[PDB]
Amino acid sequence: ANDRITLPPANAQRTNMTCHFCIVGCGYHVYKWPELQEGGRAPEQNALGLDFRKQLPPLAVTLTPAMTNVVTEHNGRRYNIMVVPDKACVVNSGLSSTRGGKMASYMYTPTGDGKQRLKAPRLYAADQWVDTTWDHAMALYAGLIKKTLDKDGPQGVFFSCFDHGGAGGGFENTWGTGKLMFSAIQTPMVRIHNRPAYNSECHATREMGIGELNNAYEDAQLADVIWSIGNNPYESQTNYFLNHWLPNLQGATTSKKKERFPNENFPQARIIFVDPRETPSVAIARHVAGNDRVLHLAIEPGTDTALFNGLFTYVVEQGWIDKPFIEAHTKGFDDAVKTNRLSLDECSNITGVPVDMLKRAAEWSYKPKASGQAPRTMHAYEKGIIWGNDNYVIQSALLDLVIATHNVGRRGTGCVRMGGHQEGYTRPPYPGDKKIYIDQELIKGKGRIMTWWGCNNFQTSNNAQALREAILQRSAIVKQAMQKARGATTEEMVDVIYEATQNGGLFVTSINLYPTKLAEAAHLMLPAAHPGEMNLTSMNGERRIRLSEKFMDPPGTAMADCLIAARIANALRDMYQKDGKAEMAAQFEGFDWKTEEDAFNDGFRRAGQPGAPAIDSQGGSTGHLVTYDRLRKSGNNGVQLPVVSWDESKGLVGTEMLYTEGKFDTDDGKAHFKPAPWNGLPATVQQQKDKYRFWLNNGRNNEVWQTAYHDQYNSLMQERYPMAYIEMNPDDCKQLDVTGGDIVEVYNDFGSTFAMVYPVAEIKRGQTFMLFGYVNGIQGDVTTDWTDRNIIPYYKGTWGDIRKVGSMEEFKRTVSFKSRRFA
Amino acid sequence: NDRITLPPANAQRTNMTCHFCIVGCGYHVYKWPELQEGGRAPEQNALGLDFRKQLPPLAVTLTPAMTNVVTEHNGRRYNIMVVPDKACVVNSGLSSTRGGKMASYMYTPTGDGKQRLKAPRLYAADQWVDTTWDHAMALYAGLIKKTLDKDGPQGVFFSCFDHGGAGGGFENTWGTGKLMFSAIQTPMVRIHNRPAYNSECHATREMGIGELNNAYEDAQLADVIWSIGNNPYES
Amino acid sequence: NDRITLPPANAQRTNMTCHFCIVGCGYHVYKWPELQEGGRAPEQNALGLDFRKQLPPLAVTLTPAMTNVVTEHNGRRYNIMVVPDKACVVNSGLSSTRGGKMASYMYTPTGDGKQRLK
Amino acid sequence: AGRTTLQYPATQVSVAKNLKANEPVSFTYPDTSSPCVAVKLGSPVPGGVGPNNDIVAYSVLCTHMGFPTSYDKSSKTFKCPGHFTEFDAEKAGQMICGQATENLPRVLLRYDEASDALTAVGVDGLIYGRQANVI
Amino acid sequence: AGRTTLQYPATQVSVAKNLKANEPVSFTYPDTSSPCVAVKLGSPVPGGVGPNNDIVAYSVLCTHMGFPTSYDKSSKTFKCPGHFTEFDAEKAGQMICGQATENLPRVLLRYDEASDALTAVGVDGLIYGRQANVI
Amino acid sequence: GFDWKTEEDAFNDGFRRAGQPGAPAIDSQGGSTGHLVTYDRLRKSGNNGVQLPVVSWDESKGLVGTEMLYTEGKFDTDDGKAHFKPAPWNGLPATVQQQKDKYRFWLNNGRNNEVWQ
Ligand SMILES: Nc1nc2c(c(=O)[nH]1)N[C@H]1C(S)=C(S)[C@@H](COP(=O)(O)OP(=O)(O)OC[C@H]3O[C@@H](n4cnc5c(=O)[nH]c(N)nc54)[C@H](O)[C@@H]3O)O[C@H]1N2
Ligand SMILES: Nc1nc2c(c(=O)[nH]1)N[C@H]1C(S)=C(S)[C@@H](COP(=O)(O)OP(=O)(O)OC[C@H]3O[C@@H](n4cnc5c(=O)[nH]c(N)nc54)[C@H](O)[C@@H]3O)O[C@H]1N2
Ligand SMILES: Nc1nc2c(c(=O)[nH]1)N[C@H]1C(S)=C(S)[C@@H](COP(=O)(O)OP(=O)(O)OC[C@H]3O[C@@H](n4cnc5c(=O)[nH]c(N)nc54)[C@H](O)[C@@H]3O)O[C@H]1N2
Ligand code: F3S
Ligand code: F3S
Ligand code: F3S
Ligand code: FES
Ligand code: FES
Ligand SMILES: [Mo+4]
Ligand code: NA
Repeated sequence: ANDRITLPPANAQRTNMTCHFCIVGCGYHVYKWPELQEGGRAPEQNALGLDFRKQLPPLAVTLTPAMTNVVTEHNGRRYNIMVVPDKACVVNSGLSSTRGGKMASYMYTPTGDGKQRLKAPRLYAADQWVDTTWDHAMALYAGLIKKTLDKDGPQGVFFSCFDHGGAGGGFENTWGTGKLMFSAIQTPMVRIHNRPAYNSECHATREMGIGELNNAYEDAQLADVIWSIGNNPYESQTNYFLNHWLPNLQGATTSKKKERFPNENFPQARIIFVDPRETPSVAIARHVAGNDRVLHLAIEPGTDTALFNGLFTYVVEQGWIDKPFIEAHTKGFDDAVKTNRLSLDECSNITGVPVDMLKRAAEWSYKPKASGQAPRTMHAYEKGIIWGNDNYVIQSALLDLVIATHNVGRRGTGCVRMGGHQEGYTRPPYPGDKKIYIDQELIKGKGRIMTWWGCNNFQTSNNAQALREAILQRSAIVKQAMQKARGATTEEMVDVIYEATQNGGLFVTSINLYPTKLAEAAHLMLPAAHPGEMNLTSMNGERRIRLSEKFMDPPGTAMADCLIAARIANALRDMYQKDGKAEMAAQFEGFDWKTEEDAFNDGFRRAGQPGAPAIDSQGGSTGHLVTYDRLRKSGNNGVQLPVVSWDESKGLVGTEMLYTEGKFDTDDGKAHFKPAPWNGLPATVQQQKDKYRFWLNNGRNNEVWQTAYHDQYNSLMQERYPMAYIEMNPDDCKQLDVTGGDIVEVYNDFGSTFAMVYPVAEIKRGQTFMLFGYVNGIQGDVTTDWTDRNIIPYYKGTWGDIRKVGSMEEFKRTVSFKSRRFA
Repeated sequence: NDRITLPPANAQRTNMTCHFCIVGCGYHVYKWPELQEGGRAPEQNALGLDFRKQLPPLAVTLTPAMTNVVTEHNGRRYNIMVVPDKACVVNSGLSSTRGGKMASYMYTPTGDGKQRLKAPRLYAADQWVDTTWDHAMALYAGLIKKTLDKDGPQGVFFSCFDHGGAGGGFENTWGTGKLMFSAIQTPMVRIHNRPAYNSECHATREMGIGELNNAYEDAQLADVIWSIGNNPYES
Repeated sequence: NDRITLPPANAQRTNMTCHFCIVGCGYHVYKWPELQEGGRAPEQNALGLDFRKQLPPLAVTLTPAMTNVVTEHNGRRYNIMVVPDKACVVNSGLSSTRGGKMASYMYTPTGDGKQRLK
Repeated sequence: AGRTTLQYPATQVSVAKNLKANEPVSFTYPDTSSPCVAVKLGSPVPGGVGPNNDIVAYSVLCTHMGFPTSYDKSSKTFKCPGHFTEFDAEKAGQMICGQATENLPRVLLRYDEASDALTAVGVDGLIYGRQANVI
Repeated sequence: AGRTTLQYPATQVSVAKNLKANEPVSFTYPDTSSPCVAVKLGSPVPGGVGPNNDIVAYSVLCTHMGFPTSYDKSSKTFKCPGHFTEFDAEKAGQMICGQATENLPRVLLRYDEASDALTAVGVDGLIYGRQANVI
Repeated sequence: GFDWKTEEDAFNDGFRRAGQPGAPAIDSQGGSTGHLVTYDRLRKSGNNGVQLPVVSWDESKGLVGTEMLYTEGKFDTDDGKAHFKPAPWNGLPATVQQQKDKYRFWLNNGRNNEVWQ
């Protein structure tokens, strides 16, 4: 049915759903109704309240076939679903991105895009994939972990697990997994989904006293200037950019600035991008605001620290700083002035940005307005610097600038992460005292068992080729050992596998929605459930916690990850009880959980309460005031964390902006400046740059979500992006005799991978941009092993050569190579 | 008393011609919530004037008579400031004593405008009372209708403004004139300042010279000015 | 609006019986120059009340309606405050809505008494 | 100084959509000794805020002699147990009957559509037992 | 009628030979509230009609939130001013970049060699802001 | 013809219709170019407005009007010429003269600077 849609009946069930994907956390409604009912076209005869008796005007709805589906429940009954944006949600005001817009299509149905969802335990029984029971899966998995604990201790048990929010994260799930890994198993051999150790993206800003989500989305409406540093927000944080940033650039929020601040000038809002690449976000900002209100600081790759040290030096020398703020609320300023000193000429030589542009950015951002107040300058950053040239140092440099200019704690300011996933962290403390580079450990032959949980590092590790090589080989040893068994009990098989891991083998488990490329190495795969198949809580980039309501059943025996963790814990407890080991059994207590809500009560709602163990929670110690029922009453607007108060008549009252009284998260309540040395690129990256021609920039496409775990099954997505693409300069293209839809090898000392050629006029000569994380042509093969002091990778820092494989005529027939930069 | 609330930098600013005399001096009306105020620094108030120190002569025209607090239909209170426009060609920032009082003569419940008519008033034989607009129209239209039906238009009399400014102007003279002349069609109409429907300027118009035939700039270019039957410093 | 000028400690105080009904409640009239005021500390104002912190119920009857600025025959301007006497046996510090407005209904050129026959 | 205005704090009350029709919310403004109520009336009134222009807020201290008044949900009034003054929540604190000489003071709320927030930003009228609203 | 198809009208657009390369023709289909464009691209494309297999036609309403898109002759694309979605006229309405979850709907044209007529006879995809293409 | 919701409607109906096609007879100080004036155009003009009659309008120029009347010698009469008139001196009117004959003082009258009307 291409040319019509079944309307939701007026009385259709409606539940709340936060978007599964990106940080912004847009609010949606899920309409659910029996397959053989429909709404009428009259606005009072359908659930949308829209008049389908005549054409709707623009902006009246977001509604396509991709936003509809028919689900088949565990009882065999069929129900229409419609997943559409909430017009009254403050986050998105009825906007839907292309990614969230596909939620309905990516819900589980037996015939649709979710048809290959994991529905039962899968086992690679030496030489073939077969189903197995949950009890056999637990006996084998628990069995191995138990054997490893008994013989090697926790250091033999490895995880890479999500720490994020939204789908495949959230407060229930991070608690469940963390409780299992850290309180029960007590393994330190744990990495995170996007980085190869147990660390933070935001060590420097946190240690300086500024948590990275310190403002409201409303702040982007109130700003004079917005910086977007290492950040492509139209593509990566769409509806924050569309619903909040653009209205400011258009002048729609001016009256609200003036109402808040009667005696302050508000010029036209301007936007500054720090990005080596001219992105869609740069183009669209120019289209909306005019070229005169956009500054693209097209820095040389890796030179962000030089940029910020030059701007900091200049604003200090001009006196464009808040000296009363510095004096009352900060420590270390005078030291930072000395350590970070860099002239605009030196800054220009390093960055490649002309001195006029450096001065202009400072004049827009820091020079007092005519009324006497500093500009309200919101500094927004993401992975261009988080995966940049020395994560810790860039944040040090940037924060120094922000603190000196009092661009934290004022409305219309903030130095924030734009975010990736939603947030939803509640976990015990990490049980080690050392940073551990998990990938390197695995590649060196450590560990008996490795579990990928809600992540796929074959596609997303730095130095991903070294990783896959090692894991495939180690998996093979286990497969070969399993093959000699005939008629073995589970316990005998556990011994067979364990022995294989003493000869270089590794048992691999994946806990997932889908097989993924991890199926090339995995011995065991367990089915998980996503939001709508379960209740799930999470918060967005302004700390707004929402409940995503269950409205349908998972596929087969798929389970919420927190309940998978409880399953594992209880299997281990039972084995220890059976083995007469009361002390070891006791470590696996506390997982008597029947629904996801129990994990919410056990984690988020216990943080900082009397008799609670140490819990690190984004909800803080007032987490207990949030209940599922209270979130339901709040709607898609939720509450900004931390919660300050609750009663029946008021609801949840929370916190708009952090640090508005100048009390920071440090020992003394002051924000702390840090030294930020410029040391160039890391030697390992510089070596690549010296040997090879092209900078291999990498990151997001608007349409593609992450490792394309859903998108790989979507015929539209596959027709548009059948292969990972690499944006190349047209002149570079002519020199390599390539054009749109040719395939190239991209390669260096670290790896070899493949991409389709995407000529892009806005790409600079000797620079490229490749889609990351993809199912066909994995970008990460060419990223280096280099990390900063806290084991944060410089994913955006690598160089390689490009060789033509040949012309893919089919790509040329079916794929658009036209410009993605709107003008 | 002895102080003034300054308009905030971002205060609302509208244009207002003086209510009163022919000169039509230009003013600005600053409007802002009662609980906000401007700062003394010139860039922190709407006037752009430096109230951190004494102002020189000619820098401003500003007294308490040029300020008020109005109460709107929503019950919310707003400071107003009614002051001459410096860049208006007519007056170049001058305010007469009459126009200078405009803020004071805006309607407020407790001020000089306190006895403004706020509803229809009816003298019901032996006492003043309020009445509704519908009752007022039923009585007034009713009478006019009865008079038209029995006496024709010649039973219905008016004396009405024909002038501009407050209590006149193009919208108002059209409205009244269309009513009196096109609809009711009564000739029994006089003007505010004279007891027939006539002109002050019959002779000069019939001689071919309408009476407002120059610019104020012409008073700047003249060798000689005659002021005939005219007290122009006062009028 | 949102504030009141306190009577100075040394403010003149006269006796006034309510203008209106039979009960004849007792009031005090505080009179002082317009450009002077009392302090919030209880010993620095004529009421003897502590305006450095919220007052409890029954501590006072005082609103802007109970205050005025009169212009005397000499042209000089004086704050007045017309408030019930706490020690009068008739009313024990009570003011009705009618007596409570006496300050407002004193003659001033711009106030409620503006149309007084002169 | 210069300044002719009191320095009112900006105090978050709640988001508008949390308020139920005719179910009063308690808060303090402009300090913890000044009890206030905000109520969604359920029907627009002059100067009401929020999506249905119907949220109003008051000081609950009687402007006669300062007893905390109580919101009656059935009449939408504030009633004083001292000398039986009653104020209309739907007429900006107009005194229905009583001994006060001042309307119940209104707490001025900003309503922000973007956040759904209600912030107390000022007071119209003088709170009982105070020389100025801001101590 | 247990009919499974919509009742599309047959609407004459023009004769093919009146179309100039890359010069869009505007028309309404399947009713006057549905703006459409037909363009001769100048070079054959999959499913193009006419003598050079190069004439294509589309609904111009953005499948995101319904703003009329504009045909850009330099790129042969349709660009939406609302949230910057852009469709390829040479790849059957493929979204190049944007927030839509559906390609630009194609107006299906019959081309009659006998008459040189181009007739709109159907739509492939769902037109913005409609329960069905035929209201 | 009084379907008016705001004062602007009266402006559109009167001033802006003078001398337009299908208009009834209207005597306006704006003349027949009054339609070029709109509230939004006057707003853009500021307190300077425009001297009537308006001669031209466009978005780039604004309202352009008329400084002085009769600068080319064309007057508002049948022939375009200014017309002299006889002006006899007849003394005061007998009604006024009778007052002057009976009573002492000439009772001149008019304006005070401070008092409006
Ligand atoms: N070169 C390069 N590499 C990068 C980056 C870069 O910029 N450059 N970016 C890094 C970044 S910022 C990111 S976040 C990472 C991401 O790397 P990963 O975390 O490996 O990638 P995702 O696609 O987020 O993985 C989510 C996985 O969990 C599954 N899943 C989805 N929902 C659920 C659920 O409810 N439960 C379970 N158990 N599984 C679920 C999906 O099918 C999928 O396999 O990649 C990093 N890698
Ligand atoms: N459409 C879509 N949106 C997503 C995702 C997705 O997969 N698809 N993933 C989500 C996740 S988990 C994340 S982490 C975010 C990421 O959101 P962003 O980090 O905004 O996206 P990226 O494309 O990784 O990189 C941002 C920019 O970094 C620039 N960059 C590269 N090297 C440097 C450098 O040395 N310095 C500077 N200053 N900039 C540099 C690149 O040119 C690029 O435009 O997006 C989230 N949103
Ligand atoms: N302050 C103020 N200004 C006003 C007004 C107002 O009320 N107050 N009203 C406005 C209006 S509506 C008008 S019409 C104008 C009035 O403006 P004017 O006409 O300027 O004012 P008047 O005071 O009526 O009279 C002008 C002069 O006529 C003189 N006069 C008396 N009899 C004769 C005579 O026989 N011949 C001659 N040649 N002169 C004689 C008087 O002495 C007097 O000074 O003022 C306007 N401006
Ligand atoms: S629809 Fe989804 S992908 Fe982000 S922009 Fe909104 S949370
Ligand atoms: S201020 Fe008014 S009274 Fe005449 S002189 Fe100017 S128009
Ligand atoms: S009116 Fe009567 S009750 Fe008292 S205050 Fe006045 S004597
Ligand atoms: S204290 Fe309230 S009516 Fe007297
Ligand atoms: S309405 Fe067309 S891109 Fe959103
Ligand atoms: Mo990420
Ligand atoms: Na086998």
